Amino acid sequence: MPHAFKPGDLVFAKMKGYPHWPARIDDIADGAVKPPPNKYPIFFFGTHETAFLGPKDLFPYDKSKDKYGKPNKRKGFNEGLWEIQNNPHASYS
Repeated sequence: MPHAFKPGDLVFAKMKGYPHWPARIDDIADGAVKPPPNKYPIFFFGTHETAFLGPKDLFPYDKSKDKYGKPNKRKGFNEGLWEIQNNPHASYS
């Protein structure tokens, strides 16, 4: 039975204007900017961008990969697919 989202969780994350995108829930570093309430820090594989999203835009990676885990013309996407499959917990700084 599912829990709330926690840092380390792998997802596809949905932003307007973009396809469902390989991502993870990030930690917040000591001293770093906190997200707004009820939002999560989302790290997008491939582009290495961070956005703040709520659960309605977060789809568990395992359940959704068959649908969303296919190659895409969009910049960074295919790099993103490799990262989430091959080293999803790596430092990408």
